[PDB]
Amino acid sequence: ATRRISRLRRHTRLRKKLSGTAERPRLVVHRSARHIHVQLVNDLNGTTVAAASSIEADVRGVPGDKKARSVRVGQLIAERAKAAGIDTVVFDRGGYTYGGRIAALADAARENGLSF
Amino acid sequence: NGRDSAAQRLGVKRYGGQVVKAGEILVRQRGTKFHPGVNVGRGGDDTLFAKTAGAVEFGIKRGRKTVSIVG
Amino acid sequence: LIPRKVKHRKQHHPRQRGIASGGTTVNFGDYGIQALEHAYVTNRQIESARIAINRHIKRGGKVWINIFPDRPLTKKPAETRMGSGKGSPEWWVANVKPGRVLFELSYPNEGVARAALTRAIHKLPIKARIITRE
Amino acid sequence: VRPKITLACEVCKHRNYITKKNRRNDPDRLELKKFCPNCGKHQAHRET
Amino acid sequence: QPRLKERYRSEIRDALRKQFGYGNVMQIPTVTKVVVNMGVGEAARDAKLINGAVNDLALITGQKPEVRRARKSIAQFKLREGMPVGVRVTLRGDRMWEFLDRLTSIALPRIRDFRGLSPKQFDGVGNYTFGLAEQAVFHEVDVDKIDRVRGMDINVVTSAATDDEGRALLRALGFPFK
Amino acid sequence: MKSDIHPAYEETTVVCGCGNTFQTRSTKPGGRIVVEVCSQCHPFYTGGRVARFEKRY
RNA sequence: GUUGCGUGGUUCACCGCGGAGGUAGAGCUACUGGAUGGCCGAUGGGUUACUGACGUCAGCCAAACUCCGA
RNA sequence: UGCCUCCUAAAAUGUAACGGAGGCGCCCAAAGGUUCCCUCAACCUGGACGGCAAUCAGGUGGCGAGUGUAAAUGCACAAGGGAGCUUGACUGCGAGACUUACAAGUCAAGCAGGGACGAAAGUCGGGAUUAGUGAUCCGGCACCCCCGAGUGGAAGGGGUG
RNA sequence: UUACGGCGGCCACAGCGGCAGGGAAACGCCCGGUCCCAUUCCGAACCCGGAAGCUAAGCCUGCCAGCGCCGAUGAUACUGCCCCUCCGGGUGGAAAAGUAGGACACCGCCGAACA
Ligand SMILES: [Mg+2]
Ligand SMILES: [Mg+2]
Ligand SMILES: [Mg+2]
Ligand SMILES: [Mg+2]
Ligand SMILES: [Mg+2]
Ligand SMILES: [Mg+2]
Ligand SMILES: [Mg+2]
Ligand SMILES: [Mg+2]
Ligand SMILES: [Mg+2]
Ligand SMILES: [Mg+2]
Ligand SMILES: [Mg+2]
Ligand SMILES: [Mg+2]
Ligand SMILES: [Mg+2]
Ligand SMILES: [Mg+2]
Ligand SMILES: [Mg+2]
Ligand SMILES: [Mg+2]
Ligand SMILES: [Mg+2]
Ligand SMILES: [Mg+2]
Ligand SMILES: [Mg+2]
Ligand SMILES: [Mg+2]
Ligand SMILES: [Mg+2]
Ligand SMILES: [Mg+2]
Ligand SMILES: [Mg+2]
Ligand SMILES: [Mg+2]
Ligand SMILES: [Mg+2]
Ligand SMILES: [Mg+2]
Ligand SMILES: [Mg+2]
Ligand SMILES: [Mg+2]
Ligand SMILES: [Mg+2]
Ligand SMILES: [Mg+2]
Ligand SMILES: [Mg+2]
Ligand SMILES: [Zn+2]
Ligand SMILES: [Zn+2]
Repeated sequence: ATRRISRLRRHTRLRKKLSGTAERPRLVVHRSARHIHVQLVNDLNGTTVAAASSIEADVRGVPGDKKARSVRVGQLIAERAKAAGIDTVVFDRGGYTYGGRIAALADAARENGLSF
Repeated sequence: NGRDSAAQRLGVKRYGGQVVKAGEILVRQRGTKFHPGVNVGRGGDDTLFAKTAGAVEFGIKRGRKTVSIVG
Repeated sequence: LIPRKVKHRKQHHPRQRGIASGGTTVNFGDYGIQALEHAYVTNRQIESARIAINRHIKRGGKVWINIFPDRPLTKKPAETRMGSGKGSPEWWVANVKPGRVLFELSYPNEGVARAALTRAIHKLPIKARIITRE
Repeated sequence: VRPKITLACEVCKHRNYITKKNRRNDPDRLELKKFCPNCGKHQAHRET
Repeated sequence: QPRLKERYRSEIRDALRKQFGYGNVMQIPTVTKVVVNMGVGEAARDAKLINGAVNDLALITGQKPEVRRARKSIAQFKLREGMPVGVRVTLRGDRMWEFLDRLTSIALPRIRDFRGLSPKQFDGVGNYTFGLAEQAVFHEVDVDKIDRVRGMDINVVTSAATDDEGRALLRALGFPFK
Repeated sequence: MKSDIHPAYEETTVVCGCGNTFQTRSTKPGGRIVVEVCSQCHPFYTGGRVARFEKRY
């Protein structure tokens, strides 16, 4: 409840300065206690171009913990973005603090090819 | 009584539909009576200049009156 | 009849044009006095008319004054040349437009009520008539 | 109370910046890191 | 393991469920936190409460408290803005459990003329408040090394939504009421 | 932050003259605490002029 | 204003289209102030017929009031 | 008697009076930059001192608090409150504009150097904005080594701050 | 395609509030503080490893004009330009308030079960 409201507040605050275009989409995240989600939005027409989450074959292809799952989905979304033809994005915290699973996602994508 | 200060010549300088060059001042104001939109900077004293050549466009952005430039 | 406070001691004269749009009908009593011309009715005139009505009825009935003189008027000292600062407030005045109801009265006897209202009207610097609550 | 102070590069001693400070609030000499055009980079500066 | 918490989870939850027919298991009242604050008056005079309040609250409770500074300025109280006037700590979890157990066991009966906590000091929502007036009888603090005497207050906050449920929860936990 | 700020909170044991003894974790005192009254022994937990004239006269 | 040399409809008028407004008016339980009559009753008064706060019910006022608005 | 804010001022700008109201001749080495986080006043209930009003807890509360300082326009998306690191309170520029008799005044994207913060995107050429100021002449100081009255120096002058 | 989780558009006709129904995937509530990280005190929050329990809450669906919001037409106020000596009139614009009414949102992209 209040956690949801405060998260939305922080996400809006950070989004005030952060949009993401067609050439440089928005690396948005959505983390839950059980899973995470990530997609590229291109906040110019509201048209998602690539997406990923933690509910795939990776839900059992787990070499460790939630951090390993985040790393795997980072690789997956990086491959999806390369397939789409995207090599620069803007990372969106989604209102959560950078670090942990989010950091694993971010650096997994970073060394998997995305230039952000 | 009897004192005063100089008139500051505030207000809108370019209106909707006007073709402007990059850097043209559009609105002189105190505070953000209008708010910068796409292709519109603010300036150190809320000056709302044009960052690109185009046409002026006034709009609404959930409460805030905005000025934007369309190319 | 003087206000307890005003935010601006010196104000521009109230504009004397148009017809009154509010307070054009009797609302409190069943008899009233309706103005027909613009004027600056003063607290002294209001007090005179109120005392006239009260001292003619001498008992019973109720009188309402639905106007308050809260607009100040200034006057310079008598012996002074032109233009050395605005003068100090001297009078308290109410801006009255045609159609505005000035006084409200209720009384068992229509004749006495009408006589008292006429006595009040003859003390005011306006042409005024007597209107009923239909 | 707020005099005009000058800051000189600690290396080349060139006077590059002039500003103000409150003498009572900072009774000692101001220290700042400012870009020195002569040295070509940022150096420590001190009041003169 | 907190014995009072174990006793709660063993029987008090069932007792509250019997007393009030909750449709789900987590509608049962539960204490959320315990808050103890000073609100000293020696803020504009001698300004020495870090030893007067913190040094005793820490040993009384188990955690160092937070310092609260004045939110305004009052000439009548000689109150200025910006200096500490009160020190507040909050106790939660097993620390709160142990503090409540120790209180209800040895501290509450041990003050002067203990005639029981009044059961009418509820806030109307399901949380209770009461306070002493001197250096409490906590054996953690002894008179031999204390400054001028000062009392304290406790706010106990529960998941209960009604005063009757809060009173029942406190009574089951062991609060001696009238 | 719990590095050096919070006081020590280590296991203790309360011994009462009544006999009611329980063990918890208390502050800097690591030893025992000797008490004479507990919740099991304190009061409130376990509970005429005419007559005076009659007995006087 | 006149006049020489450049420019040539760029000026102005009407019609259409795109724009900013806070005047007239109006309103105010939309703010800041003023203000009439009731109901309720805050305080103060010697058990209170005396001051009658706040709200609320109707009616009002404003260059430095504006939820509005030509 | 100069500068800033409101009304007069008649819904662009501008507009007089010995017209109606106020402010300025500063302040802050953080009250500057950046990153991250938070939401106030008031009212109600409960609570030793503590009471109308000190700190505490729970509700209600979208701006009625607050903004270094007058007022206006803004700011709750915070420009308000808290904390970490720092000195961009830079250097060389600047397309294009507002205002304007002239002299002045004002805004400015962006480029380069060398940096601060940030994981990055980015932001940063003082301060929510608008007052806190004085032309030219003549002198002082630091630096560059530009001219140097036969020559070499020097005196003196010159440029930058 | 049905109805769910996100991202947006728009910023009340969309809000607030009341009344009912849901936990497949999911979203949350939830278990602990060993590791990253943090409390001007508190693993309350943030962060970390999880699913013992659950829709009671959040959330979603449907119904409510209750508060709140939108709001005509006509008339009037006001008004540009003419007539006119004022009075008023012609001609062209045209409110605010109020009334009738509306309304418990609408639209796009991605993902899961189902399609
Ligand atoms: Mg002015
Ligand atoms: Mg500035
Ligand atoms: Mg009116
Ligand atoms: Mg007469
Ligand atoms: Mg200092
Ligand atoms: Mg218009
Ligand atoms: Mg105005
Ligand atoms: Mg008017
Ligand atoms: Mg009003
Ligand atoms: Mg007005
Ligand atoms: Mg004006
Ligand atoms: Mg104007
Ligand atoms: Mg002065
Ligand atoms: Mg600041
Ligand atoms: Mg800082
Ligand atoms: Mg701030
Ligand atoms: Mg400077
Ligand atoms: Mg230039
Ligand atoms: Mg650089
Ligand atoms: Mg820049
Ligand atoms: Mg300032
Ligand atoms: Mg001279
Ligand atoms: Mg020579
Ligand atoms: Mg020389
Ligand atoms: Mg399920
Ligand atoms: Mg925890
Ligand atoms: Mg639920
Ligand atoms: Mg339910
Ligand atoms: Mg109409
Ligand atoms: Mg209307
Ligand atoms: Mg609704
Ligand atoms: Zn140097
Ligand atoms: Zn005992």
